[PDB]
Amino acid sequence: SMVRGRISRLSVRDVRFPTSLGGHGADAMHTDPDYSAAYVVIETDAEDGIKGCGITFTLGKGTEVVVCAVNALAHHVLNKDLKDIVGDFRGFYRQLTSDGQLRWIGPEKGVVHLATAAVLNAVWDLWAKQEGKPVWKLLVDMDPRMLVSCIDFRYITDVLTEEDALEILQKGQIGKKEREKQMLAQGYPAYTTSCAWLGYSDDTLKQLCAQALKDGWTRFKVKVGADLQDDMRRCQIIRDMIGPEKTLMMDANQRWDVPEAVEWMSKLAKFKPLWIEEPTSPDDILGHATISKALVPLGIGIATGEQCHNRVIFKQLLQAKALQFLQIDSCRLGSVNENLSVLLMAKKFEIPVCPHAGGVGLCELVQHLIIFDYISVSASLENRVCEYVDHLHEHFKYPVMIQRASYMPPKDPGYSTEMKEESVKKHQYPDGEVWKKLLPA
Amino acid sequence: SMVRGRISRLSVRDVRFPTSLGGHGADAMHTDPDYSAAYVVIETDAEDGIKGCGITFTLGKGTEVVVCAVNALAHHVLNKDLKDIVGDFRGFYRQLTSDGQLRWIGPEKGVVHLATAAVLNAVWDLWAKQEGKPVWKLLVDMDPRMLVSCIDFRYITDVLTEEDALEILQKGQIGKKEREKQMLAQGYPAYTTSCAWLGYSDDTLKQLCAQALKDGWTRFKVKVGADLQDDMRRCQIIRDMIGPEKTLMMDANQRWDVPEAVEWMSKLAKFKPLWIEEPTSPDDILGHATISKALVPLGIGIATGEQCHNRVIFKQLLQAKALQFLQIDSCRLGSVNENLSVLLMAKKFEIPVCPHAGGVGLCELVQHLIIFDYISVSASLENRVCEYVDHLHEHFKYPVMIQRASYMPPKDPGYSTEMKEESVKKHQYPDGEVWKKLLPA
Ligand SMILES: [Mg+2]
Ligand SMILES: [Mg+2]
Ligand SMILES: [Mg+2]
Ligand SMILES: [Mg+2]
Repeated sequence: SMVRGRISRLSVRDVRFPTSLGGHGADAMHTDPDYSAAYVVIETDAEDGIKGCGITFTLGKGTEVVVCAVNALAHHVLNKDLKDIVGDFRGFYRQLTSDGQLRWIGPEKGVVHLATAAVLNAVWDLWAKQEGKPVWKLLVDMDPRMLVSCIDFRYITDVLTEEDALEILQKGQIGKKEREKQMLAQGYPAYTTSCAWLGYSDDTLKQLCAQALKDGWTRFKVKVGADLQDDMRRCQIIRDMIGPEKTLMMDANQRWDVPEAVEWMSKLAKFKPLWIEEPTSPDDILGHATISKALVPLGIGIATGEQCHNRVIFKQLLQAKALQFLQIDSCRLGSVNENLSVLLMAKKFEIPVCPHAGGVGLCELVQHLIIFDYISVSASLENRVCEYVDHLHEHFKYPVMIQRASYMPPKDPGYSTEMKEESVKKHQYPDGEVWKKLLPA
Repeated sequence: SMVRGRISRLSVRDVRFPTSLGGHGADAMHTDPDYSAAYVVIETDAEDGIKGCGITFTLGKGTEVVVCAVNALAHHVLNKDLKDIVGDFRGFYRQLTSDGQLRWIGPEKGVVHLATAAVLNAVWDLWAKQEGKPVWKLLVDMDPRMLVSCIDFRYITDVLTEEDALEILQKGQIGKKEREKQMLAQGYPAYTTSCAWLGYSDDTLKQLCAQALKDGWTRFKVKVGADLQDDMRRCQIIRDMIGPEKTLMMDANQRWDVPEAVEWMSKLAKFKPLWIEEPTSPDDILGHATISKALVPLGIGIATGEQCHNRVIFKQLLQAKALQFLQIDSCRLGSVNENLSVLLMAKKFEIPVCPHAGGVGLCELVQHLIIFDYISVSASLENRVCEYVDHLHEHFKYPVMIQRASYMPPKDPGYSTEMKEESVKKHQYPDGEVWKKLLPA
């Protein structure tokens, strides 16, 4: 190991992009988001210029609450040797997520968990950079006992023990060189959400579809759930542009009650969607299973997970057979540590993982987790695909590289969390240039 | 209606009590809590001197994060006519809990929901005071159609429609005068948690038991789950002091994994506990059902709910038959509005409600909800009891009145949320007298 240094400084800033003024990103539930992030930077006393950068994604308002919670957690990482953190990553994870007082404001959900993901993302970035490897490669090269030492198994040993996790990782060693070669040569298959958004005229939507088809996209998501006639109008346009052999996914962003989701989907089934994403509340495990049993006979699978708050919810979704596609999120769960536990549970249950992405930097982070999944955990692309959105990559130092609608594996050390300091400063809320122009004093 | 005024001001303060230095309040999970609250005060332009006071309870660190989230929600209540809020309480509830951007930092869980409960508590206090009635009486006297108009049924219409809620409330009209007379004459039955805490010597625990027995207590809770031998030592002392005919409840505060909870409880079953509270994660619905099926044959019921984040979790706990006793919390759920939806679901499923209380002012608030439950919803005391803890009532203007281990119904207008301004100022964190002495600058 090349790990060194004591964590000496932490900064956290409220960064907001005015995407609600751009006209893209509206869904049936979040009709006016301003893609934002709590951006964390940690420094060591190593004098090597290597910094750990971390993010968590928000929709604008509430980013200041996340920043507050990052400040509440900061004393746990400050003045700690990085060797001591990475040497007992499970222990450090438990101190952040089960703090005897702070856990009351979660536990492991909402603001406090988003803040925990931002801090832990900065530590994974720092560790991967000191090791001179992208996070996906750090994970791929990790000894299975070392990897399981980073994971907290509390509340999931009833479906996945440490021993079960080791067995999946040992099996994942077989053909790992061939799978890493495959990833470097062709990338991780993606779908586009760039034609999905609510509010587009017919002409606008036809233009976005034509451009995506021309650019090589063959898998498409569409937002639904506010207005059935509008959903039929937009699904008709997309399905006519893309043809019957191309993949169409629908996303209701939690709009419906359980019987309502079945009824609405019975009317949209003519568009032959591969899946219906978030048909109801992200907490309703039994609800997702009820909708899944009703719709799998129509040939429609259920997808959920982007707002699923922790591994206990994912465990029950797998236990209840509530979903056909499990959608991890790099910044909703407890960073790499908790995402690893969910990848391992999904393989244990033989359920495909289709990551959520988009927002501010979710593509940049989550691509590492799913490349690692392919090489070392599931060893398959069957029924698996990574979301992609064409937003805000110009603000990242290491933006995602898409080739033939595929994620090319990041080459640089780190978790691709690092933002351009000029971008951070212009978009800092409330005093950055952009917000002084949009909300003048 | 006597409702008037435009909400003109809102204040929120971080109030913390140093209960970790007192030696009481430790459990197996939260070993050093400082009972605290985000204290909200709203004023109107009515010039009647009536203010709405609200709280949400925390364990100390993280109260400043809740205060931040109250500030994020404040613009929704400021400059609003109280008539417009109480006239469409469902609509106002949806704007606070499904704000198109703020809901991303929950939704309806963690910090953002605790903050929502604090704001909504201040509005219920204000409304009940302008009507010159304690909240329990405001609810009892409310027309059933008016009461259901205060409740958001999203994600629960599959188990409880508006029509189903109306049917339960219409039935609850029968014998309501007789039940209100019963409440005023004898109060709501309570149990004490004052002998429950971890860290007590044998002598100390025997002294607390003897004093509680002398004071008339006959129902006792005990904390368990950190150390089996310590649990056997303390359960033996309590069971020997109180005898076999008195009620003993155990509370593991989420310590265990599912198989571990069954094994640990098989060893404590000799103490004949009525229930085991929070045996595992407050999110694990399927887990609570697994433990319930294993333990109900030993004569031990499962209780949970104090950290259950919203009505969707309670709905699934009822659907899965995961619990024998449902524990509502006045400040974890979305204030009176969401607690009403959970009381109505528990009656629909014929499951007894045993409120959680203690902390800072939870006794003062939750007593209104359970008195209302008895008079207008469940119409029974069978298998039902309210928690009581002897902490911090001297800091409330309207402290709970206990007579013969029973909650005597509050007589004064409001939700009993109002704190003594001298108490708030001395305990304000970080600049109140107490915190300047404990954490000098
Ligand atoms: Mg989605
Ligand atoms: Mg894969
Ligand atoms: Mg409890
Ligand atoms: Mg009752």
